Amino acid sequence: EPATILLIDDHPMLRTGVKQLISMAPDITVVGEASNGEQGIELAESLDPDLILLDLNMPGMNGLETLDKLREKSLSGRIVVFSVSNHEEDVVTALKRGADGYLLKDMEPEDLLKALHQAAAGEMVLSEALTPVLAASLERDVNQLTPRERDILKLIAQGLPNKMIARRLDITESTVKVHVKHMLKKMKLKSRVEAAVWVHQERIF
Repeated sequence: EPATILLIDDHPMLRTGVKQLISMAPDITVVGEASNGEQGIELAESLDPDLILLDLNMPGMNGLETLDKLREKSLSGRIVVFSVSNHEEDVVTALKRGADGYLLKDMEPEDLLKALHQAAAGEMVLSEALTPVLAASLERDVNQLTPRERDILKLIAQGLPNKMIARRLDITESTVKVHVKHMLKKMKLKSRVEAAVWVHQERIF
């Protein structure tokens, strides 16, 4: 079963290249497409895909607001935003706001494929460079987690993809997804990257 991807954009040339690359990676696949944030946000919660690709440059000049609304939803997957902004601080703001990654729209095809496959199906840990930054941005009642939720949190913090977590814990990805949503909600962590940083600072494990 290939990893699931939801595309939220209003940039045809971008969608084309992304869908072209995805069609050449047997283990990752597009499960939905939305041309505006309102549509995509509702689709994200219902499909609960492994990866949600969000265009921060759609009509409205409100990419961050759309990231916020998306992030308010109960999701177990990763969120990677696309933007034409080269402002270094924008990568930091996206991460602080709930994105697990940030990509420019001008990447070489092979570099974009590697990024897409990693985001949807590979291990993903935040760079040492941005780590101190999200750390500072970061109440959490860890004892409210069930054993399984703690095991889920520990592996999520390792940057492991759902298939790898499902296997290590001998549970289906469906179950992994259910636990990830519950755990993030209880710990008040906005994202999987936020969970890896929290666990790291606290050394809860």
